[PDB]
Amino acid sequence: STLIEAIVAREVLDSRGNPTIEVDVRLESGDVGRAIVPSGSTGAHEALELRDGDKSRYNGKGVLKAVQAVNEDIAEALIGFDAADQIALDQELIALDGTPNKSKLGANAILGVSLAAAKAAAAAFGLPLYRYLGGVYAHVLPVPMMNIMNGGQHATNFQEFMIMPVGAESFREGLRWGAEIYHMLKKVIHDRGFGGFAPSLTNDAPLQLIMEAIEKAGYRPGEQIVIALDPATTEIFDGYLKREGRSSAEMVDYWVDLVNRYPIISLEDGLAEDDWEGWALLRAKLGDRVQLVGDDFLVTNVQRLQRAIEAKAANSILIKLNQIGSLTETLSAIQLAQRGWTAVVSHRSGESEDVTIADLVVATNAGQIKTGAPATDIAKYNQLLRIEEELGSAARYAGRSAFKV
Amino acid sequence: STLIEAIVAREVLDSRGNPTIEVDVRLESGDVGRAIVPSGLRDGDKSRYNGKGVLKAVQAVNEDIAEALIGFDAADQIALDQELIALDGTPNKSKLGANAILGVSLAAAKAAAAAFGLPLYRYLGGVYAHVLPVPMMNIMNGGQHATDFQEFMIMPVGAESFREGLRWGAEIYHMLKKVIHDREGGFAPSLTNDAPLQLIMEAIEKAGYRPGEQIVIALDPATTEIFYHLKEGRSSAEMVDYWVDLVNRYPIISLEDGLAEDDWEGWALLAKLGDRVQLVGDDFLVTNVQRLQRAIEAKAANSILIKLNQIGSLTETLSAIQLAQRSGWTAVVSHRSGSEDVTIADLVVATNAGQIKTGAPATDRIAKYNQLLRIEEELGSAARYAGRSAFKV
Ligand SMILES: [Mg+2]
Ligand SMILES: [Mg+2]
Repeated sequence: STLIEAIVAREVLDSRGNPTIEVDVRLESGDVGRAIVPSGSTGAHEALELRDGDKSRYNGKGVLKAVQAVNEDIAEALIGFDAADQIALDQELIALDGTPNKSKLGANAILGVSLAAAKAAAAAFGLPLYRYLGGVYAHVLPVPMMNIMNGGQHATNFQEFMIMPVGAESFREGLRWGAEIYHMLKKVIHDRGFGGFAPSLTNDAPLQLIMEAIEKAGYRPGEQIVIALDPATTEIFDGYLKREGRSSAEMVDYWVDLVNRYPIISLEDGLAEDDWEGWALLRAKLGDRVQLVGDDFLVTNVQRLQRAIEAKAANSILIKLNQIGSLTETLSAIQLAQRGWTAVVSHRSGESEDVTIADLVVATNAGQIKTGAPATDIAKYNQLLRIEEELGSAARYAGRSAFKV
Repeated sequence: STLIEAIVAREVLDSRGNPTIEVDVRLESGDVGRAIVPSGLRDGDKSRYNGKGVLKAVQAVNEDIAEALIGFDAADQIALDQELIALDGTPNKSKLGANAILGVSLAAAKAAAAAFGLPLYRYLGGVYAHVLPVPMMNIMNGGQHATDFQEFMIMPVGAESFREGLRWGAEIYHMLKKVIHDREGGFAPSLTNDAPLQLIMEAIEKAGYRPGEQIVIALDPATTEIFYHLKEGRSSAEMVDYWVDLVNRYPIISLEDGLAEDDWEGWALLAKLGDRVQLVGDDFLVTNVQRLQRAIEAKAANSILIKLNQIGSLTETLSAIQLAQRSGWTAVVSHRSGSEDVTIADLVVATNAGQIKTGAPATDRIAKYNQLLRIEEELGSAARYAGRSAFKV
């Protein structure tokens, strides 16, 4: 009944218009689960996604080989397998591959089947995905990290500036607050002549505009709205700031200063990718009052995570599904971090209409989600609205409790 | 079994982050149909989303519509839609809201399709629904913010399938970015009015494609927004002779709102090109049956842009599509500024419409393209891409 009867994949497009894999898992019950994998990519020591390299189709970005790995290899191995056994399924996919970075079948083919199987099974038990995945205690709505301003790589003259509606009584209220501030920040930028807005800018100017946008929308900094930053220090690191004309210990000094002036609750990649020495020093200085998130620093790798847990290098990790390659290994990484860091479930640049991360964040009661501006790549914000509604009296918005501060 | 048991609405966000209505219809079979209907019933409460809230349309669904339709057979689309029209009792669906009526109308069709275990295009169109549309892919912009002409679209007419045609357009979209670098939706760089066309023509041949034979241009100059003052410096009969010149030099297959909202004399004059070009009425027809029938007898255009949200119901939309089609015109189904809903992909195949205007290949737009890919695959051998057969010349 929850036994797999068919596995089929197809080449669809992502939010950037690039090919991506969509997997359908059909059970003996008639239930079909469908998953779209965020694509992205021939580099780095992490789970690798299979791209075609046929330059006569989508400039080599095709995904027909990952499609073939699903339609032939995975289908032949997994037809008759019980889809309700998530862990066993995932270890059957990992073993069928045989490579430590999912390079033979593709991390995109493995994740697609892993996610589609979970959805098929959820629909067979007649359960929503968050409940099927996390059981009876899945009820916490995350505080979103809402992108309102861009920079660095996307600037003309620190990469991301986000707002977090901590003070909201529900996700529905929190989303509205953030949407109202986003719309107000458009006016604030326009009446000064300049996912989120990326204009020519000091490094203090974006924080000032955001403070004005929070205030003019009618919200209280600190109490209601807080700032989460992703300067992406790996992008500006041969030992570090062109916008300020200056050149690891001194970078910490800049962050302590800024955190004391602005209501910054979280800082992601505040120090570079392999600057393990500096990361530990940043925790001793800010860790007690600021969330320090490892993105390029931890690359959702459990070995790097355990090293940073032991070294006391951060207190939060950014979780990316496509970097791990299976649902079981993602849940394992979320749990490892949580048992006392925060796990921040994040979307990808090459995302889709697929809303799995909205259910995954509630299933694990993660407390925080990292999505873009409230402007469809939105579907995730709508899923969280549907989940909060469905949970009724049982729903709880994380709020301040989202933070291990 | 297909009898309605519950009708539920909620306020969600649209692709612009504006509140919109999402309606769920539940049948006695346990099947649920869900639809998102973006707005152009608006709240006007300034202490919520700066008055753009849709709580009143949500209340119209959860109370008025739910009480009146619980127990109604969802499989009877026409009767359900005339029950909605009668409950509202206003010519422009102003009591309950067009968004409230469309939401229930679409969600009821989806609930019923799922109860019969049928994909929406087959449930809506029957056994002959199989024609994949030629997309009007927006690759270049102008006019306003989100040259004098608002939209520049490519059409992969020469493709053997929708899958192939989608790849062509996507490749040309990416190639045009590399050409703009060497000088909402499509690229909008400030610029001669012939330059966008020459840039598009360069991107076509640089991607490895042939104009006319494989790729054709479709235009939405939206001349109604400039009423003709082409502030090129120029200042109706001349405008007609201007488009004649373009068609002669460039592979333009279609022209939308080539003349003003109410320039009926000129619309009927452009006889001048009606024979070699598709002339689309957007602001000129505003999807109204009364105005559409007027332009049919007048021979003022040979195509109508279909906006589901402007019509308000599924039955009235199919009615408007059929009227245009059976009078020799093409019906071009179009998107809106505001969601993840992919109904128009199933609606375009259900009616074998041959063309879709759903924007740049970049989730609100991509989701519709993905639905068309799933539809083509599901049809298998039965599928047919319209190609040149999409056009009435
Ligand atoms: Mg990051
Ligand atoms: Mg138009």
